[PDB]
Amino acid sequence: LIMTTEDESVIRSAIQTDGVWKEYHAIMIEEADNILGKPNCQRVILGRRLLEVSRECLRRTLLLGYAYRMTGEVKYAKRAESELDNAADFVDWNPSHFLDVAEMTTAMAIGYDWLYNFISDQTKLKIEKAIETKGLNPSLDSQYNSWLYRNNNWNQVCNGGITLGALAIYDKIPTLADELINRAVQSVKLPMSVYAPDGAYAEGYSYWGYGTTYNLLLIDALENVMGTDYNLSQEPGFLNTGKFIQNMLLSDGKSFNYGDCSSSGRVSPAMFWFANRTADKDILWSEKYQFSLSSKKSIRSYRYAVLALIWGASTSMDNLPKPTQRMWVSSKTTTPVALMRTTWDYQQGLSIALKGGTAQSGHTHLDAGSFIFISKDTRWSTDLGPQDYNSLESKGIDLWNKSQESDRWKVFRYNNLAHNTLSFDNKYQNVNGYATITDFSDNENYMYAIADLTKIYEGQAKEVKRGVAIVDSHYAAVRDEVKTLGQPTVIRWNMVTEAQPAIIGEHTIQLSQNGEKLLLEVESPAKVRMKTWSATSPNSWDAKNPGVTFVGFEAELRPNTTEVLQVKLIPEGNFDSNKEIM
Ligand SMILES: [Mn+2]
Repeated sequence: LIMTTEDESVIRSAIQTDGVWKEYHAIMIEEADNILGKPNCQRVILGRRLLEVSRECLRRTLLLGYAYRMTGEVKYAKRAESELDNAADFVDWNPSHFLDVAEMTTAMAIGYDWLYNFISDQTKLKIEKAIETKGLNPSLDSQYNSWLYRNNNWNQVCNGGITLGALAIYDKIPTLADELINRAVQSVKLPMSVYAPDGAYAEGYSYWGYGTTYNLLLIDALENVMGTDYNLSQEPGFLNTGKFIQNMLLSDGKSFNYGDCSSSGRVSPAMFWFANRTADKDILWSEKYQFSLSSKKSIRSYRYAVLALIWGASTSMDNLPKPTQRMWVSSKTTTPVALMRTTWDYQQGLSIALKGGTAQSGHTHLDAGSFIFISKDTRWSTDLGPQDYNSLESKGIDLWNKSQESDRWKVFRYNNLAHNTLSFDNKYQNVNGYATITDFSDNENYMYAIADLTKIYEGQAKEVKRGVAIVDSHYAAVRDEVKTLGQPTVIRWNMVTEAQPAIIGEHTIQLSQNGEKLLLEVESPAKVRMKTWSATSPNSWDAKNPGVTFVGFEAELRPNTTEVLQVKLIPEGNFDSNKEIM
């Protein structure tokens, strides 16, 4: 009857006092028109996966259906009904890879509910039976539903898709549907526990949308049909996970792209839900900027684009206050992060992101202790990000083994020799160590956080701590306290930069970028060998890294001694001359 996720009341997209929702809507109606001139997806298995067709059917169902619902032009409805009917006759939805079934079921669920009055009786029946026999019933088979007992995002997507389908046809199957809802409400607590206690998401910015979006489809649908979410939104830390994503976009408007994340943010539809339910325009400030930044194509391309309107068109995007909190931290979590800027005006002020963590979780690099330093519009200290699969997975595989000798860590972009952290005698980090944020402060003239990296370097050093600070909102300090073992060891302070480097002294490097300059000043230890390292791999499978250099220094440490490495990254201005306590 139009009940599941965009309720007939929630057609407040109709009001258009807001320039964002106006342009966003027009981007959708344009992409809806483009799918009109496009044939139905065929049933092609791509590497034992149907997932791309299932997302495309969902994406097209969302656009055509949202287009039809807002315009009335049955050219949209006839197109969608031709997609739904074509896919409802797919032999199966590839339960071998149950995400395929989860997203196809969601497509069928939303389409059937949004076009119910238009679609025909043959296609009503056909979708009802398709949902049940190709989606709902395979999920009862233990050959296919082992995600029910996992805490990964497969649990979120599959419990979400299966529930949406069951609710879409609730009146045709009420007691099966009741069993499925109860099962989803209990099983989905497993993935929701990774958000506790602060809303941190271990794998980071670019893996957060997929499972969080389906987690919110599930919550929104239960509220719409059952009138309650069964407290799922109250699971600890989940309501604050928007704030995590809000602060994971740093001052240059790009992501803290640790591990396999990509630096470019996007407009995140799930974000508008959290902004609307925590009554938080600060999320809207950050999302408004991502829209300001995004291209028309990336909004068109994104399979959940329509949800941005559904969840966000309730709030106006004009005159947003400026966010005032300058620091967001989470320590009791898989990948601890400390995220600080001096201002929420993007491309201004300073910002630092620091990360602890462990290499054993998903999509990791050997980057414990790594940081990001942005000044104004310049990310002076960066992270190379991933090298995408199969460009290595042909000759010498297991890019996903996490153990200490894994070939994964032998890829140039993945070990600590290529991130903004330490190494000892060119050795890899301890892949089993775990690090968090032991201390931090919000003091706006001295914002800082400290990470204990002792387990990160267990066989290499008796103790390692690192602090980062933004001093007097003007420059940055990185102070490492290292207690050595029994051997002389050569420590390497690494930093990944896109700036042009010059060694201008015996403990100073000067970097140039964007017409500006930054000083890399080394106050300790007393004697240091300034260095630059080629960011080009000697192995032909490692992607090339143009415009990138590694900068920093080497230092021989004495055994059984407490040594201190200390670096200041000084932008242009009028300041410095300070002390070295921490
Ligand atoms: Mn990395």
